[PDB]
Amino acid sequence: ASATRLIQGLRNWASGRDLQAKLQLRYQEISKRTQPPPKLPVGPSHRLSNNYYCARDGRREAMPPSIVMSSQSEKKAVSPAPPIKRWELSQDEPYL
Amino acid sequence: TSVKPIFSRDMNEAKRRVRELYRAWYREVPNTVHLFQLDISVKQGRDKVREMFKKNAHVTDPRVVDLLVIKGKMELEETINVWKQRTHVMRFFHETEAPRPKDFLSKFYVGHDP
Amino acid sequence: TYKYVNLREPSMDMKSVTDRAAQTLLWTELIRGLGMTLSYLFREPATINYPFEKGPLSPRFRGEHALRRYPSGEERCIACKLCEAVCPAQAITIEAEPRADGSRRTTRYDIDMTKCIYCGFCQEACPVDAIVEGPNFEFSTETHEELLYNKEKLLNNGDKWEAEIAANIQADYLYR
Amino acid sequence: TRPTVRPRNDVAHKQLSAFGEYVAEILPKYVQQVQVSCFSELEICIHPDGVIPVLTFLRDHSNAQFKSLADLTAVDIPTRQNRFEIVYNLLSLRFNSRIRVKTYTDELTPVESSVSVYKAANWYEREIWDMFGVFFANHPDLRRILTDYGFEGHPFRKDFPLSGYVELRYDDEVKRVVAEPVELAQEFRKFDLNSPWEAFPAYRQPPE
Amino acid sequence: LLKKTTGLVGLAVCETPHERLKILYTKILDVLGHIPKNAAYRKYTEQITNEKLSIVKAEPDVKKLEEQLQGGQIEEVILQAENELSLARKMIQWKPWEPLVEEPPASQWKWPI
Amino acid sequence: PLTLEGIKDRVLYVLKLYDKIDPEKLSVNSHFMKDLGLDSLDQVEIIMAMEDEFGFEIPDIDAEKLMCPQEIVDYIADKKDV
Ligand code: SF4
Ligand code: SF4
Repeated sequence: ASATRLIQGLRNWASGRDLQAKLQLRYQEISKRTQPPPKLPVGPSHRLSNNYYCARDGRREAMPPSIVMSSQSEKKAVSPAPPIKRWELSQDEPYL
Repeated sequence: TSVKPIFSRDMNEAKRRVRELYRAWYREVPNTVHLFQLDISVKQGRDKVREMFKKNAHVTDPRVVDLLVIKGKMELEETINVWKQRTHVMRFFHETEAPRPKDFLSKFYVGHDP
Repeated sequence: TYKYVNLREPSMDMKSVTDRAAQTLLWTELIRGLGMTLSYLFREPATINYPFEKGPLSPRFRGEHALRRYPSGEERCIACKLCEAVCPAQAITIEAEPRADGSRRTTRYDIDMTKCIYCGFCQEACPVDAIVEGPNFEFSTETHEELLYNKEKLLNNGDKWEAEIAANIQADYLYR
Repeated sequence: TRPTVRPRNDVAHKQLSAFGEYVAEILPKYVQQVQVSCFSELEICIHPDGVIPVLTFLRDHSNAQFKSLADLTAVDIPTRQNRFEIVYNLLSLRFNSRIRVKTYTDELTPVESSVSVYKAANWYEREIWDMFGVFFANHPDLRRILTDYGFEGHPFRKDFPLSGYVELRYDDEVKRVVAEPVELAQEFRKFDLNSPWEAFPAYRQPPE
Repeated sequence: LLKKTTGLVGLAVCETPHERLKILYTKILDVLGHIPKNAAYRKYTEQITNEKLSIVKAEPDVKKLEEQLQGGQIEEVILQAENELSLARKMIQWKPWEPLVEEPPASQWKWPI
Repeated sequence: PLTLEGIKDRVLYVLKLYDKIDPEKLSVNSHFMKDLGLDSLDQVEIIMAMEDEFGFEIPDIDAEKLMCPQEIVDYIADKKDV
């Protein structure tokens, strides 16, 4: 940002853009290196009442894997999932 | 006690494969000595091959000797092509390490190892 | 939700095909690349003057290890062995015994700086903020055994870098 | 159980259970167990001799179309006689699904190679050999892929120590990189971290 | 409509998909005629092949035939029909409708140990 | 490969260059295992010594029956015209 206007015009002509609007070198627009102290929020389980751990324990709700078949009519054939949907072309820039 | 064989139905085909592997290694050894510029002789390399073959000569299960012949073939192909260096060929010849004690008295003198 | 890169049908009329022929007969895009490089010549380079200038760093930076003290002279570590239990590279070796006044203090605190991956688990597992990763990074040695810090070296590092480590902890500890 | 507990996917569980019953009904010659985990993952544990047909079925049936081989793994459990558990992970792009096929072998029984079904396995199971010693019959090119050329033993077996039996150093007398028995300056400190109190009552095994 | 490309590399565009799909489905049914009826594989793939043949027979168009067959383009549908034919031949060769060949050990699929 | 005595003295010669066999007890009808005291691999390298000197290949299922110089010279006589 210390370049002369002639050098700026030469750079803008040879590059093809206006380089002065978008400079890669940082300047005074960046944030300060020192910041005011924050006050972080607390989670949803930071409560004094109706906060029993047995009603919100995720690890203890994990069951062993259910066995479908084990060796100790006219039902329809199935699939692992319904077939996937065809992707739609982008309306933003389809490159076509 | 019925098991799936790997290559050989009995001990005869396994011994045949052992014979082919030993023949191939015995043919290979002079080429290994000349190509790698080793400081050993052909007699030393062939004696080393015989040493490994006699060391690994107390088995009686066809699958085990089949897998041993397979691994020996893999080492033979790693030696046929230049994939091993001089160091990998000389791994079989333990020259740098001191010779370990064998009798009771020297092992008693050097430490607590039985 | 998808786009077709390189599915363009070029025009076959005389104007566009003459433009293409002029492009491959007069080297238009090569001149474009030359102009890009020439424009990039006249920009100010981003090269800093090391060691007279240093790169920007945050107070969370993990550099050389140090052992802190209380603001009375008493060392903070009470030999709880959490850092050596949480160290993923097993770089920390701790041996402890009660001293003459009966306090729980260490007698050996070694950090193998050639094993340590500089991950900061020790400074976040310490319940008293004894061990910290300081801001120093220009501490390369000439011998391997110089990178084997004992308790005395870490205490010297703490006494050397306390005036910066305390400020970094003061600026950072509200996020922890 | 709203904020901190992972939500369940019941429709995926039902669909995976139905497809597991479908596969176990189509191929009763080879499959032995079909299970669905609590996070909706389908595991089909089959006999090893059907490792070639079953995968081919999953590669070619119009209702499966598991065209992608995501992974191939071996798991070493020494407490079983068939200590090696071989795991195939398959991905179906048409139906947007994943399946797992598990077989069992010991050290000496060979495995039919699945190169003719999935080409990627041509490296994958080869790595298994280099880490486990599981021989794959009818493989095109089976050899080591990760260990050193003169390496003896299979490292990922659970009876193989963390540090090996040899280590390398440069010797100036022979002017060569040589291997010597391993002598660590610091022993690896083994930590007994298992708490003596039972954590999960749902996975409690019956006594003897 | 004379579609220019299928968008998939190495997968050429088929000029006539209807006759090709009918030929493949009839060949699949002819091959499945050799499997015993009580095998569940024959029943299931016969049902889905009959459904797909009915859709491909009652449809003159191509684009909405693709959009209602739910198999992407028609060329990958033809490819899947050929794959199903090859699978049916291999299924005839293997005969997997027979009972289980071997029970596993007592604690083969027990986790954790 | 001309006369049987020629093949006999060539076989005896290649036996003479072999080092682990004593020259004393070696004869035409000396057995390799139970008389001369050799292992299987010794017979193997004897067989490929024959292969090297005669210049023709011997397969293993033929070479397992050549257990003394007599069947060796008979085997060279059989596979050639002589
Ligand atoms: S930073 Fe990580 S690796 Fe280094 S000593 Fe601390 S816990 Fe260990
Ligand atoms: S975690 Fe802190 S108090 Fe505990 S032993 Fe380590 S440095 Fe000392």
